[PDB]
Amino acid sequence: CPAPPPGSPDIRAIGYYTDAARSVIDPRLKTQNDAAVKPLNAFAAHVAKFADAYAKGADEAAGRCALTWLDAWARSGAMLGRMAHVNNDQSDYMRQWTHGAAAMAYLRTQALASEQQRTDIETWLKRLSAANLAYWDNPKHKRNNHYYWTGVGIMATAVATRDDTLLNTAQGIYRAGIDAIEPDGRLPMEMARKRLALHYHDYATAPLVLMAEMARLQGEDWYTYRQGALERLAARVADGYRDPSWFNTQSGAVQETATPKASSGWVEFYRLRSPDPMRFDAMHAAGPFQDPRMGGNLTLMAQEGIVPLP
Ligand SMILES: [Cl-]
Repeated sequence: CPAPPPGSPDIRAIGYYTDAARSVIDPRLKTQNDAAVKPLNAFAAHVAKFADAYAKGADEAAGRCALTWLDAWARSGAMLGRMAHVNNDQSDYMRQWTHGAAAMAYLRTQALASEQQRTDIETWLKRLSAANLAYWDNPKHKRNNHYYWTGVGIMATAVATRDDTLLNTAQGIYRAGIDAIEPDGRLPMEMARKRLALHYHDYATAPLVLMAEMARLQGEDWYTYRQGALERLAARVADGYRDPSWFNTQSGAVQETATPKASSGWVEFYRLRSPDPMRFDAMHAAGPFQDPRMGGNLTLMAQEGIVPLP
C-alpha cells in the first residue's frame, strides 16, 4: 500500500480538442492535460486497483488501503477548491470523473471502514456531489455524457450513504439520459461528435448502465423506466462496432476505427439484462474490461457483484 498521494483542493486541467464538434485532438494539448491531471488519474487507478484486489478475496489489506487513500483525500478537502479554467471546463469534468472513481471505490470497500473513515469520506463524497451537481445548474453547460458521468459519483455516494435524496438526484440524471434517447436510438449531443459519434454513444451508455447497476444494490430495476429505450441505444453501439454505416450517415463523418475498450465494459452488465443478450457477444469478446472511473474490473464485477461480500 503506497502512501496516499497529495489531494490538492485545486484542479487545473486543459481541454484538448481543436474543432467545434470536439472530435479532433490536439496531441500537444492532450499531452499537457495528461501531465496536469496525472495526480487525479493516478488516484483513480490506484483506488480501483485496491478495490479489485480486495474483491479477489483474502486481501482485506487492499480494501483498507483504498480507504486510507480516500480518507487522506477527504481530510485534505481534495477537489473542493478552485476548478481553474484555461480553455474550457476540463477541470470540472475531471472532478466529475474522479468523484465517480472515488465514490465507486468507497462503495466497494466501505464494509472495512473505521468510524472516522466513514464520517470523513462520506462527508467529502457528499460535498463533491453537491459541488458537481451545482455545475449543472447553469443551462449553458450542455447535459451530454458529462452529465451522465456526474451521476456515477452521485449514485455511488447515494448508495454508500443510503441517502434517499441523493438517490432521487441520481435517478433524475439517469432518466435524463434515457429521456434523451431518440426513437432511432441516437443521443443527439453524442451524434454531433462527427468521427467520434460511435465512441460517444458508447461513452454515454457506460454511466447510464452503471447507475442502473448500482440501483440493483437497492433492489430497484431502473431498466423498466422507458423500457426498451436503453436497448435501442445499446444495440446501436453494438451494431456500430460491426458496421458504422448508420453512425456515418447520421453523424456526417466516417467513424474512427476502434475496438471496444475500458468503459465499453458496461456491456458486461448489460448483456445480463438485455432481452437480446447475444447481440452483445462481439463486444463481450473484446473484454475483459477495466475502468477506474467505473470502479475497476467490469468483467469481474458483472459476475461477482459491484460490492464484494465481506
Ligand atoms: Cl434479474
